[PDB]
Amino acid sequence: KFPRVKNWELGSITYDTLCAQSQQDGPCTPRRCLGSLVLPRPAEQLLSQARDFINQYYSSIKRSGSQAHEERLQEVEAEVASTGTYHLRESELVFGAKQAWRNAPRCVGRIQWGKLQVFDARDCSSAQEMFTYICNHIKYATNRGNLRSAITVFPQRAPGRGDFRIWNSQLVRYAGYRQQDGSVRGDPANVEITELCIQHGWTPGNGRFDVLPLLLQAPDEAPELFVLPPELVLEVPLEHPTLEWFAALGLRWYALPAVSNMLLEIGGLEFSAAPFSGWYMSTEIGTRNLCDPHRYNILEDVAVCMDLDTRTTSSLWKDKAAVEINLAVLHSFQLAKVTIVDHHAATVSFMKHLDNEQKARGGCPADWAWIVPPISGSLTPVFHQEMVNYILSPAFRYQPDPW
Amino acid sequence: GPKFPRVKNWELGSITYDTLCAQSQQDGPCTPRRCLGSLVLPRPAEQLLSQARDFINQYYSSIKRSGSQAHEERLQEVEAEVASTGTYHLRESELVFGAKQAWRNAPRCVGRIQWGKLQVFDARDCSSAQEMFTYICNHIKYATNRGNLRSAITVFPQRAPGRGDFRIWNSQLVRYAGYRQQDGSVRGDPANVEITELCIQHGWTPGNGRFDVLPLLLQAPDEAPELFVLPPELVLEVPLEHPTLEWFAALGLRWYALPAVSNMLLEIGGLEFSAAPFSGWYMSTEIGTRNLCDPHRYNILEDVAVCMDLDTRTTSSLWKDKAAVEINLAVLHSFQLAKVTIVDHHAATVSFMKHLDNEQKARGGCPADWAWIVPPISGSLTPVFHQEMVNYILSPAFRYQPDPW
Ligand code: HEM
Ligand code: HEM
Ligand SMILES: Cc1cc(N)nc(C[C@@H]2CNC[C@@H]2OCCN[C@H](C)Cc2cccc(F)c2)c1
Ligand SMILES: Cc1cc(N)nc(C[C@@H]2CNC[C@@H]2OCCN[C@H](C)Cc2cccc(F)c2)c1
Ligand SMILES: C[C@H](O)[C@H](O)[C@H]1CNc2nc(N)[nH]c(=O)c2N1
Ligand SMILES: C[C@H](O)[C@H](O)[C@H]1CNc2nc(N)[nH]c(=O)c2N1
Ligand SMILES: [Zn+2]
Repeated sequence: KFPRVKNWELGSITYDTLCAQSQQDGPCTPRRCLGSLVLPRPAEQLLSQARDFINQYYSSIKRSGSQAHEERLQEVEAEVASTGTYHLRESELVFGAKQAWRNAPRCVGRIQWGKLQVFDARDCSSAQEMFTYICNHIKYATNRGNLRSAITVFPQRAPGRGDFRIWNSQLVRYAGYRQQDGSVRGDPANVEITELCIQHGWTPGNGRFDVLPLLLQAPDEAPELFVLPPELVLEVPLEHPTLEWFAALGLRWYALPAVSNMLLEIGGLEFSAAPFSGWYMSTEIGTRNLCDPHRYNILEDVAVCMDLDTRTTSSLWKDKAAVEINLAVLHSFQLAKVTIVDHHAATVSFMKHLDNEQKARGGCPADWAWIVPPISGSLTPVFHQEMVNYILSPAFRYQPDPW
Repeated sequence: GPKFPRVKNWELGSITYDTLCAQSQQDGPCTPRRCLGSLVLPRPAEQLLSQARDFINQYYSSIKRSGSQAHEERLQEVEAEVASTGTYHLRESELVFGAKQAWRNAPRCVGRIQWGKLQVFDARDCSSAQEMFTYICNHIKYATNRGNLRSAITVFPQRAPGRGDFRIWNSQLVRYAGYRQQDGSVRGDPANVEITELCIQHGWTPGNGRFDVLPLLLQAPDEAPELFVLPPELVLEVPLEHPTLEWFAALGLRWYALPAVSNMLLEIGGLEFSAAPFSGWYMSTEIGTRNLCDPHRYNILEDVAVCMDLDTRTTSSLWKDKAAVEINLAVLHSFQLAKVTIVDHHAATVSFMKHLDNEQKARGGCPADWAWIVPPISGSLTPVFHQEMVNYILSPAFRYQPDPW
């Protein structure tokens, strides 16, 4: 019933009781574990998720069972019974957004969960207005390099009509331009979205780091194109503390990691556009973005610069260059005074979060394959920590590309 | 698509469906309410016979004789044996088959491209702790092959009803001692403090070093375990040095050549072999990263980074990452110099992807534990990191078993 959860470095043991409040099945069965898969394959129902949520909200502010709780539960019942849906009060939405972040099993950054600026954009009626809200968020979150976690919440889904959606997967991404020779200039992850921008009338650059425009979509309307003003997009040239030639690679990255394609579910309501941002953990940039073979794939170039023996795997030229590249990212961000966190500091803060959550809630849903960093896994303490993974609501969900 | 798990490689974009998981006859620890995939330990005639039948069917499938006279007669022979003794016995070739099948089925092993090349030593005649010793010594000699390592397994007698187990108390055939100091600290391998204490209790005169080879504690049925020292000429070791960092040799680090697991149960057709030590060769990260850098093992990261003169006072200098890479290279280099078979984590993972394709063709899937397959440094630098994996239990299997004390 209650899983035993052991840390193998320290020999300590906890029991997860939080998992009993999961209401939403994941992909594993007793016959086989699918825990490493990236994606998953009435009024009574909305009402009960709404009650549960309101219960969570009044509990959080310590007024469980009180007057304001009783009447707010009746407001929800009255609204759903009449309209098939209801609406959140702002402070509720703020609570839900933080709770969704808290509950996110793939997030190593959850120590910060209680510190989230929530912009309410549910009074948005157009893509123009979405653009304005998005520019505000970017300006806020960036704060001249002193990054600040934020979320902007656009209008919820409604049974009648199409969704508010942001087509881009992050507010800030680099174009990927397919070439005659089947090569890719820029970021291979963004070939499709680059091609869509072109198709909706963007004139493209030809660089390797062309900040993409936003395609924003109000209900049942074609998406519209909006060019981010280059002054709002904070970027960081990559140089390396000791390697002089590294800067001549002309590599760079943008400061603001801002997911724009995930759905935010609260009390059974669904927010199809709810972009959120915090700050990067360096391995995301240094290892995945620059070194993955299906991204910028720079490992070989770098190793050759460092004059390593590229001919054989056993010289560990890949591991050596991977580290220098991560070092360059950290150094460059620290130099440009932009918030960044290395994977040692992040995973250490995660362990503490585990401990806080154990005391507060009786556990913490966590996805081991995503929490453990993509280089130096076992050098981090999360590696030696068993984790229980399950779905709590409020939640972020992955959603289908709108096209 | 199909009603079976869809499996995606995110680097290449390729998709497969695992149909093999349908063959799984034992539940793991996951439910739809929660994934317990990252836990290291998760926890009569009728039951036996049906597991036996299934194994015999496996055996006849693999020789292409499903449905044949010999197949049905063997089945009939297995039921008659269980009808009259409550147990049964494998033919020699059935043991060879099931041993290899258990290795093939091991979700946590990245070395499985080799599954077909296993030397199976049949030791089911073994009848004393002294004879266990001889068998183990022969396995170690054969497997080590002066550095040209060869995969092998030695199978001692199976569990019997009311009769005690053959057991090897050591978790591996070669491990280093860990001595508890009056400092509180440990000299040697902290992983082995308990088994060390047990050896001294059963009469071992202990050493004083960081790399003292442990004696074997071997247990024949219903006897207390007996103590056996491996003659040093038998235990091949590799002194550690770095290709370019000249002072590394001066650290006096070393490791042994033969990774030989000895505490695992081998289950075949409901039969349980409590003592069937098996051995292969190392993947370099097991030594360079886990045994040498785990905080709860030798923990040498800081010492090495001090030698390398890194800034150990801040996390963002990536001093841990840099030292770990040099240690790992030291391991590879020293094994290659000494001409002892080793494989780096890149070659290993490349070859496992090749094994995945092979098994897809052969059996329609491959049970694999992503958290264990991905190496403990440089994860996403290896192709397995980008490969979804389905984990499930097939039989024949190796199981972990509770320490016999
Ligand atoms: C404050 C600094 C933060 C750090 C260092 C951080 C760190 C990370 C990392 C490393 C991942 C996995 C990244 C990947 O490989 O794709 C992740 C995932 C995630 N984080 Fe955070 N996070 C932060 C803030 C936030 C905030 C503000 C939110 C939302 C309010 C959030 C919600 C999520 C969610 C929903 C995922 C899963 C995304 C997916 O499945 O693609 N995190 N985080
Ligand atoms: C041929 C060279 C081999 C290589 C490179 C190799 C590699 C590995 C590695 C790296 C692990 C994970 C070890 C750990 O982190 O503790 C492992 C686990 C395992 N391997 Fe192999 N292997 C080889 C041969 C064998 C053989 C001959 C067998 C048995 C017939 C075997 C069966 C297993 C089993 C049962 C596990 C799981 C152990 C556990 O749960 O503690 N492998 N293998
Ligand atoms: C198909 C698919 C499914 C899924 N669940 N996630 C993804 C996103 C895939 C998963 N790894 C890479 C890609 O996204 C990049 C998202 N990473 C952001 C930057 C994380 C982050 C970091 C710091 C602060 C934040 F707010 C968010 C894709
Ligand atoms: C409690 C527990 C459970 C479990 N399943 N394994 C262990 C053993 C823990 C799990 N990782 C570290 C420790 O084992 C060392 C096993 N490693 C050997 C050397 C693997 C190996 C490699 C090459 C060839 C082989 F034949 C075997 C402990
Ligand atoms: C196949 C595998 O599940 C996939 O590559 C995952 C592994 N772990 C990860 N962990 C993080 N943080 N981000 C990722 O994208 C991934 N990718
Ligand atoms: C908690 C976690 O499951 C545990 O530390 C695992 C992770 N992956 C591993 N992978 C291998 N190959 N060996 C191990 O011992 C471990 N330890
Ligand atoms: Zn699972």
